[PDB]
Amino acid sequence: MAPIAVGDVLPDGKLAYFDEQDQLQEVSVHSLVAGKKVILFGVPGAFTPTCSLKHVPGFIEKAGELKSKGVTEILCISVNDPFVMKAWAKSYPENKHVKFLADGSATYTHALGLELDLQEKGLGTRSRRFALLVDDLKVKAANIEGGGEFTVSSAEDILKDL
Repeated sequence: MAPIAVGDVLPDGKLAYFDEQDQLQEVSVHSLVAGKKVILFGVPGAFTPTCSLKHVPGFIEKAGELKSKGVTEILCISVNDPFVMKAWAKSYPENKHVKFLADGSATYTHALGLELDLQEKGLGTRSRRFALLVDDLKVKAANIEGGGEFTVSSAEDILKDL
C-alpha cells in the first residue's frame, strides 16, 4: 500500500488491549473511531526512547487542549503485543485519555502503508511514527515521518491546525 494520505477513508482492522478487569479484548478499528473526531498516532516501539519520553508524553500533556478542540479519542498504536502494551501503559499512571492499542503482527500498519524496516536495528518490522486526525473515517490531517524521527508527528502539530 502507499502511505495513507489526507482525504482517504481510514481502513478497518482489529486491535487488542486489556479492559478494566484485566481481560484481553480485541475490537475493530471502526468500533473505536466511526462517527466521531479522533487522533490515531503511531510509534515504532513501546519502551523506546523517543516514543516513551517525547511522543507519548506530548499527547498526555496536550490531551486537555485537544479534547477542548473537538477530539473525542486519542489512540496510540504500535507494532507490539497487548502484554507489552499493558506494561507500557502502566508506566504512565498519570494518563487518563490516551488508549494504548496493539498491532503486534503489523497487520493494520501494512493496511495503512506505514510499515518500516527496522531489521538492522534489532526491532524487525514496525510502524513509521505518525499522527492522523480522522473525522468519521475521513483523514483530515496526515503527519507522517520517514522512519522513527520526531519532526512532524507531535501533539503540538495536530493541535495547531484544529
